[PDB]
Amino acid sequence: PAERLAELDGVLMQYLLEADLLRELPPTYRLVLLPLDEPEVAAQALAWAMEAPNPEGWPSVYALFLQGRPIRLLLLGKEVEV
Amino acid sequence: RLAELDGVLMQYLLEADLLRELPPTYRLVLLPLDEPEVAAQALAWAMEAPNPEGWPSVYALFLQGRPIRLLLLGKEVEVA
Repeated sequence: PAERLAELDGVLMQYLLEADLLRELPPTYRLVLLPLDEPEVAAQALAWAMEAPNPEGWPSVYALFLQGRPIRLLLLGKEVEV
Repeated sequence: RLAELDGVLMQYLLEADLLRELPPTYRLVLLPLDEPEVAAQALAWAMEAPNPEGWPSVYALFLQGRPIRLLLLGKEVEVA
């Protein structure tokens, strides 16, 4: 059940660490984990990013996931509510 | 489906004054967070060729067939 992001966040740090990715991440940021192939989970994650924006100071970092692993990271420039 | 969803985004950008915040030149990545079959192909397409820069990406996060949020790219990072 959506709670899973805890696990996926784990898989994310293994990459950030044992894959030298931390370098491109901001000192302070808010991580939005979006499992592109797990709708029930990805939708929950965006909900919390919405009913809790928090832009600069703690800019957003999107981690796009596929089959339980990170595939790409989007480093926030700006966000736009549609 | 992206073609159709692309149309839905256009109404929004236009008939809802969003064009304002999009850059003059860019490549739109349309991501239906609730349609795995479609979101995955959209990502594959974006994983294709561009060159370290060129045309900035704009991600259109979709839900129930309509855009819910736009991410204006600063930088991208590939993991693999």
